[PDB]
Amino acid sequence: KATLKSLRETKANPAVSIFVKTHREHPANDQDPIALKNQLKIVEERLTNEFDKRTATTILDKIHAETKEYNHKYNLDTLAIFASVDDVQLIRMPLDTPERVVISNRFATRDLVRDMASAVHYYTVVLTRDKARLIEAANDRVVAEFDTDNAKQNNMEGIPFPIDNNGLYTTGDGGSDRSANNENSYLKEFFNQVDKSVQELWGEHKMPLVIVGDVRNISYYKEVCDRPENIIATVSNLTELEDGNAQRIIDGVQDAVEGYRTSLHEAALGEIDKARGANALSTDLQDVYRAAFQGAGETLYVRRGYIQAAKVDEDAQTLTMAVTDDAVGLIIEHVINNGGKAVFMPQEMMSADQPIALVTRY
Amino acid sequence: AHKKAAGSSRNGRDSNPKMLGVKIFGGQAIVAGNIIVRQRGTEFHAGAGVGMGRDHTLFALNDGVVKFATKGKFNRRYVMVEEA
RNA sequence: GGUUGGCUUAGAAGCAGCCAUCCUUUAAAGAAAGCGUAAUAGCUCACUAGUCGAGUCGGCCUGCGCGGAAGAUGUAACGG
RNA sequence: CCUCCUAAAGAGUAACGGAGGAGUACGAAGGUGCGCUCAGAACGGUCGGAAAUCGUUCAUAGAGUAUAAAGGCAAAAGCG
RNA sequence: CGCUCAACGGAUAAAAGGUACUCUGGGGAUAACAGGCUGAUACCGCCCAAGAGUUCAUAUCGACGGCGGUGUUUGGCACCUCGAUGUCGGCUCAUCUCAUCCUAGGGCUGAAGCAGGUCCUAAGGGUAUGGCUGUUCGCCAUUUAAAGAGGUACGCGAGC
RNA sequence: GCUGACGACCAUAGCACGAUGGCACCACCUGAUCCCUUCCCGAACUCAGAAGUGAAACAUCGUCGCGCCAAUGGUAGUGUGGUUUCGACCAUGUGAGAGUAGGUCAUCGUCAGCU
RNA sequence: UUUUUUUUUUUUUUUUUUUUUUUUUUUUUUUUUUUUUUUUUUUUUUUUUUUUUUUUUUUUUUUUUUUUUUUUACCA
RNA sequence: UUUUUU
RNA sequence: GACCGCCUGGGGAGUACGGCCGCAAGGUUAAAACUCAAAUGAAUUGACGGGGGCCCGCACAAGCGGUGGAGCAUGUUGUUUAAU
RNA sequence: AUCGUAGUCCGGAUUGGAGUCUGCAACUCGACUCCAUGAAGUAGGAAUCGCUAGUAAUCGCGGAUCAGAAUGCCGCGGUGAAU
RNA sequence: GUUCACCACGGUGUGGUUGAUGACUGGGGUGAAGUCGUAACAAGGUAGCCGUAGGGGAACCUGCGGCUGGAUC
Repeated sequence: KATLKSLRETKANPAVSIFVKTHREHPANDQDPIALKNQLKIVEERLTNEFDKRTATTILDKIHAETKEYNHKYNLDTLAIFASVDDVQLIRMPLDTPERVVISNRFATRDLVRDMASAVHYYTVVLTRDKARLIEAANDRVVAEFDTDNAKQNNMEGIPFPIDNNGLYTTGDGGSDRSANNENSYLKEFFNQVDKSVQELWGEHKMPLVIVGDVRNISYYKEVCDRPENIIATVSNLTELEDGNAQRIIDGVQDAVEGYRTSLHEAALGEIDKARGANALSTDLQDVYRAAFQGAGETLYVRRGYIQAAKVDEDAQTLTMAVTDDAVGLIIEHVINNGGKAVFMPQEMMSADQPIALVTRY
Repeated sequence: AHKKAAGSSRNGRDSNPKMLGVKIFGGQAIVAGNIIVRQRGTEFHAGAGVGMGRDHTLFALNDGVVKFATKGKFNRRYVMVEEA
């Protein structure tokens, strides 16, 4: 059970979630073993205090049997351990979380939820005066390259990718002269055909696209695009457009992808304001928890690191200030479980005085 | 040539005509040696009064009138030269 | 009126969707043809009774019409 | 140069039209007389099977024809 | 008897190139420009309505498909011109279209207001200056009510 | 009346199923010395014969199960002249294929033999 | 685009003539070594890019596609 | 002649 | 005893920068930050040497018979198991 | 005496059947006996081991443990080298 | 009062010195059971080292001269 679709459904007791700040490079990862030891120390002490020593010992030996072969030279940003009385699942995440221990019925999966909510799937259109390429990219990896062996190009009414610019002027025949200065018009029409192929492929999937290429090529394409509202980013400082591989292109578009995610988080503020005006936004922790538990909330807006402990009972729907170690984690779990959405807004865009908001369904 | 479509498929050959078919039709006068049918195989068979060459050419063995008929158990087309 | 049909779903109460179209007071009233609600609520409809009083309703085919119908010197797409 | 189609039921008929072959082979794979009949399927049978050879029953040819294709082929033009 | 004389009616037994240093005779019989025909492609519009739009096809957008209009991109053709129709851009000077960029009048709106979004009417006026590059364009800086899309031999070299 | 040989014709003549035939004829049949056969085999071909049987084959007869043949009418196409919205339509002349009703268990000639 | 060159074991390379798959490096197991190299013994190992086609039999013969190299893609 | 390392 | 030269932990470093010299290669004069609690000399006892000398042991050499290949016994690994 | 170089009159694993003992109890999982079967194996690659005389090599015989269950262990003698 | 002389402010130009910064780049140091080798210490398996020159992924190798701070002789 290494996935979010299994952690939320393994409802053990006690369910122990341990988070360790790890490092990818040396000697920063030199203190990763010590951090792991300290987190397991507090885990053992709390488990003995809250439960029996036998159930602390079985859990800790199970964690140790899996962490004894851990290589700390291959650590990502966070090491998450999900331990039970019977199973232990440890996963490495490129997300940064604050080191903590959560002992509850369910596994603390708000970091997995945030990582999945930050997911961006997009197209990369790589332009050149000589060719066009199309890549499908998920977050920071290439999904596919759109070459000859693909299903999405089987039944195509346009030129399939990779598209060569075999214009009559490029080969030197066809009925045109260089003294006519038609080259810009030729580039515009070639990019128009490229956009035709892009739209044909996009109609079956409908994801935002990033335009990569020279500034002039991007210009011509933007003026020629049939659906220019779906364009979310343009990068003109990416190198080796014709020979570099898809992973290299996706590596080079990551700054623009992050800027796009930031723009989405900025846009979320307007919807929060609309809910506040319509009287459908709850910002108190008690009200937010009650609405989330009774399934009244459609969107949650957390401040990306707003952990809070409280006394929560699901009988009178009360939340008194400190117990549950992550009351915000419980709110996120209820919102997700009742078919809602969770948005983890950045700190510089959501105030620390009001770090949680809930757009309710009524 | 934008979609890579137009390409090599070389077949511009054909043989010369052979000028086959029926030369003398039914009921016509014919003199011995006159060719009646030029054919590939026995599309028509030589009945009485007409012979067949090595290329299945049907020719008149004697003077008379050309007759076409379907006859025999195979329902074969036969050409005859009747002494009329 | 059973009844918020059962399921599903945060909620699914005639009316997101999936599976039946049953019964009762009936002159009549769909386990509902629409609007509406987060869901209920609410407003209509189908249907029935009353008023009035004579013709009326909806499909099919056929003829001729209407819209669809924006361009560059000047009407400028009956030669006038 | 040959075969089919284009080619409009005699012949012929074009395109940088659509499809394929040839630049050989054979003293028998020629002549004649005589004789014979194929492919497949099912059933039975040592190795032996989906398929070898053997036996039986259906079988106008679904085979063969030195070779491309077309037209032919039981009097076989097929096979000894 | 001796030919891949295979460019197969076989020019000689015997044979490759370059020319922006060029030249002659011809051709609009035949290409490059611009016109014409055409409209595949393009652009614009419309039809259906799966879906997105928290609910809700049709505020807004419109998958799979369908039907047109324009001449307007990329093309196709080779009709005009080879006893010559000067090419791109700039400058100057324009003229028209409307598929309207601003200003004017509206309907709908997921139109509280301020701002918009769409579509209808509307062509009277108006509709930047610069940096880069030969550029048209494009990007960028700073503006503006706005910095429209086009046709005019991609207007205009017997005007530069 | 039946049988055999050779033909016309080439499914309305065929297939399938059932019945009848052994005095002539035919067919199986007997044998393999001889003629002649077998890439082995008297299977077939061949010869010498009549102990048996019409079993098979064959011939005839019966039928409609299959096949095959097949109208009438209409439709499609089409030559000529005209029109056209390029689909077609009109006049005139032709006129299928498929399908339907229906038909079919052939019809003849020469010669020989038994009755 | 076009004309040529080809695509085979883990890799990089040999075939091939219609009747078959190759070295080398690996890889696996042994052995030597205190232990690893090196070294020495054993082994394993190919839809012969794919797809139609011909043949009794095709990696091989035809045809197509697809990667690979090259070489060209000119005149206004 | 050819003995690398820990 | 006279006069002169030089040193002041190991690195960084006889390096950088600036002068001067040089055709050049470079030479010469000559820092700092930073970093480490060492870096060194001589001798001692061992151990080791693809150093030397002397010597022993089935260590080799000289031989005899095996193990490694087969089946089986037994032990171990690995695997498999509820456990092995 | 016989076998006469053969996968055999070599080898005796594996399997089928029938039994005897010990033991409460022989399926997992005993040892022997009998009959039948008759497997690999024809001298063993790289490599590697023991032995200097009553030794190696070979041949049998005892004992401990032990109800039963040695090809192991611990001993005993016989024959008896090569270098 | 005017005028001249001296002169502070302030101005112009052109240099010097020096602080902080700067894409990139050179070496130094620190940090893990990383990769490549094995140059030195024994004659370290080619004695090592000094100057110099050439060469090389890297320790380094090679030539010329010098030293012993070289074992075996």
